[PDB]
Amino acid sequence: EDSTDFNDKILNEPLKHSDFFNVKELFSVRSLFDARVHLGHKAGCRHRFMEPYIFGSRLDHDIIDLEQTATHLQLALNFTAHMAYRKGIILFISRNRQFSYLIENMARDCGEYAHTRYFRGGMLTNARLLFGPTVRLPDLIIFLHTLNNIFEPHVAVRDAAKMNIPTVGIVDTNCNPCLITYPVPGNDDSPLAVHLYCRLFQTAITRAKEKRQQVEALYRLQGQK
Amino acid sequence: KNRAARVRVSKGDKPVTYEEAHAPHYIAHRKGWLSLHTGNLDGEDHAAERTVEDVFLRKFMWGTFPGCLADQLVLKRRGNQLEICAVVLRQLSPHKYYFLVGYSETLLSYFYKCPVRLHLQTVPSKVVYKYL
Amino acid sequence: SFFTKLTADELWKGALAETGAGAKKGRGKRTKKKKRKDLNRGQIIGEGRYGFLWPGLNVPLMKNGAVQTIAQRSKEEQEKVEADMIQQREEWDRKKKMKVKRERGWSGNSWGGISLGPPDPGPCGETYEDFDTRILEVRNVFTMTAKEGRKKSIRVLVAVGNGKGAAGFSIGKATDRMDAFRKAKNRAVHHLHYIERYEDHTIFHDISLRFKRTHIKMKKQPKGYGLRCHRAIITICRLIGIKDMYAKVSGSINMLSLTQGLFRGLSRQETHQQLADKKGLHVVEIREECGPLPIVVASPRGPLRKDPEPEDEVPDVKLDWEDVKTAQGMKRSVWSNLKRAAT
Amino acid sequence: DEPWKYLESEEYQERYGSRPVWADYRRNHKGGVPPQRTRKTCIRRNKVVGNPCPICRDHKLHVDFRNVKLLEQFVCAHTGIIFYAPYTGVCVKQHKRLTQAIQ
RNA sequence: AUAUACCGCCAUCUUCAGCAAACCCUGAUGAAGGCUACAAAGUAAGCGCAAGUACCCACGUAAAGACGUUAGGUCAAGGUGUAGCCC
Ligand SMILES: [Mg+2]
Ligand SMILES: [Mg+2]
Ligand SMILES: [Zn+2]
Repeated sequence: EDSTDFNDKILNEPLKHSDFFNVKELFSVRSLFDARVHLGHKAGCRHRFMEPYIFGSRLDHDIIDLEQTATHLQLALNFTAHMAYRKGIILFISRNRQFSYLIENMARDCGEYAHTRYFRGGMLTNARLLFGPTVRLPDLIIFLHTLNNIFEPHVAVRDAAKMNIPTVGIVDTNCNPCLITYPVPGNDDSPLAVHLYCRLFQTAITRAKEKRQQVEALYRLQGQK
Repeated sequence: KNRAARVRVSKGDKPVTYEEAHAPHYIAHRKGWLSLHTGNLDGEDHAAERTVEDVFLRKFMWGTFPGCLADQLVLKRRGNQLEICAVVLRQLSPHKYYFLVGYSETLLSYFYKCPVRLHLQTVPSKVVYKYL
Repeated sequence: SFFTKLTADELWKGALAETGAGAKKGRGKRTKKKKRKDLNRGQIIGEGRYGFLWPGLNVPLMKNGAVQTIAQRSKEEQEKVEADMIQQREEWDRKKKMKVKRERGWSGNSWGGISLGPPDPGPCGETYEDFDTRILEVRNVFTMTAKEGRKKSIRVLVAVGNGKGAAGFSIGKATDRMDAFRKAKNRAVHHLHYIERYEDHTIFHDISLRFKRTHIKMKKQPKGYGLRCHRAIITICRLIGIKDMYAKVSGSINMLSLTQGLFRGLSRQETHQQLADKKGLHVVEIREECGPLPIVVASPRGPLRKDPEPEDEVPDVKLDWEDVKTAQGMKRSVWSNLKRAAT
Repeated sequence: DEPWKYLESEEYQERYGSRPVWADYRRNHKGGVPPQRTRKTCIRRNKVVGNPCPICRDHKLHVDFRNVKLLEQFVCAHTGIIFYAPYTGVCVKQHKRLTQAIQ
């Protein structure tokens, strides 16, 4: 009898509301513009699959349409908040050595996990052998940088697609958003933009966890009486 | 290639006990001797007789407990005593084990003219130190 | 000499010659060969030629509430006991010799079509008793290595399917055939496609695709038509759960190319519901057996279009010469429509 | 006397089950294309050939017009036609008997 | 009689560092391939090296030295398959 009401009133309650966690408050187009999110690489480095998200080139410098970025970021933050609310494992991945410390620190602070080092072969496709069969794979992977240091797509994207793990991702003008479940077109090299992404994701995850705790406490209190 | 008393790895599945796993160069390093008697010490005598007795005891005990032995014997000698310590699987009913213990003790005592004790430690199965 | 005797294990190791260069190479033919036997299969402790009955070892220690004494069986009963032991050993050997046959594949000496049972269960409550495994080809690939020269290995292509639209295939390379089977099926169970089936018995529409150099032309067929397809396609369709279908394979008949092209074509097919959603129109089925009654098999879930689809008098499609020749009856063939076993 | 009772018996359910009597039969022949006509008869002067047909390999299967349960297995449930002999592997004699019984 | 049936004990490369399973990935799921440390698909275990130990140290010398190569040596250490001998 406990499950029949617990499952509904906790798990399925946020799924009815469009924005349960009010992630739209966190960011604004003005804020993204101030964080230099719209900047992209030169037209030569452009990846064709990123053409729909490119507003236009400013003197052979692609500008990322922040109108589309706002909607994509809304979807991605809402998805991340819902996954955190369901206590799913969230793994940040970014091989960019500049932000490795910041990303690891943010992941540790928000209670989620980070992998900013050399992604060993089969860390996901061979996780059962590398960790023991009882290991629990991440339920959501967030790429703050979808390219490795040789500018090829991160192998973790393909591996997560193989293991059916949804991927939130910051795709730049030269990135490949084909297999990323929730692409977020935006600048991934500017320190301001990366800091903005880290703040937004940390805030969404923390809000989701706090809301989960509050809802669990309220449901347990009301069920007793 | 050295072949003495070594268990060569074949597939990674064959189980071996602690003694079978260790090679001869590990004797007195990681595994003790299976027979303890003052014969081989400095100045002592009758080493050959003790060695023959030990070989016969091992053969007799292996042939007297068919498949019961789970490991090599340990032949301790204190004075004229002779303790045979063995590790045996829990296959036979204890009646047969007790019958064999009494039999072997009496027969060996009358055959070697020394009080022979037989101490059995039972194990559910052959202890596996590793797989080769 | 007693001290010169050895143990049973050492004697078997020496006599059987299980190891050594002869086993590795096999230059010396061993049709006249020895096999291992358990000398202690039925031996009872306390039984011997003299036929003695030792209380507590081979006869009950207490009989009628009293301890038995050392007794020796008579010569007649001891002879009977020895004969009974011999007969029991013979019966054990006879039971060992007997066995049960299996079902051959496509041909009596081909691995194709032979079932391998369900894939091995997963680590944590992940079992696949619903799945069946079938071999599509086994090949002895010989690789030239620097030291050993020609080295034999087995490459096996298997397909696994539960019969309910979920199926996949995989390749397995090994040194032993059974290891290849295990690898291939345990990997194929992770690469499962989902083949949408019309009415759970056939494909949704006619398919014609070329993979590399292999052309596969599959035709949707009504119930009871059976599987008239290449034997590999028959096996894969049974694994998927397709009962009625036609299929002609042209070009190279490479088994792997054929298999993965078949899976590609089956996976990429479009359902009636998808078609209705795409074009926003009712998908109306017309059956000759049902007369002019229009049967709606799929309706768009969104808005329904009001403008009728343009009715071109001449459709612009690429027909097949084989299909046209068959329809016109000029496709004379002494091999087409030959009566064949049930599929 | 009552051929239909066998198909309701537990022995029939054990040997066959829900599948038709010819589900497990497989003709022995050379080549991938079988001969376009099955053997003339499995029973030759009261002797049985090596691989008897589904009907001949089970003496309790009586091809009688009242045994409609058995006859339904040799008629396509979707099209209503009678399977040709190579489809089920039945011999020509038993196939003719099945056709007459079905009619 | 057969080391060209073997066990047992060894030689040789070895004054080697690799080997073999179990997976994972790439090549469109072709034979095949799988390395970059400011790292780019390889890997948790096993064997060997290594480590540990013996001798006088942490050095050195011993010991160890996998898999595999030479149908290497031994049927005359012993055991044993097959074959042969039994005035
Ligand atoms: Mg960038
Ligand atoms: Mg044959
Ligand atoms: Zn017949």
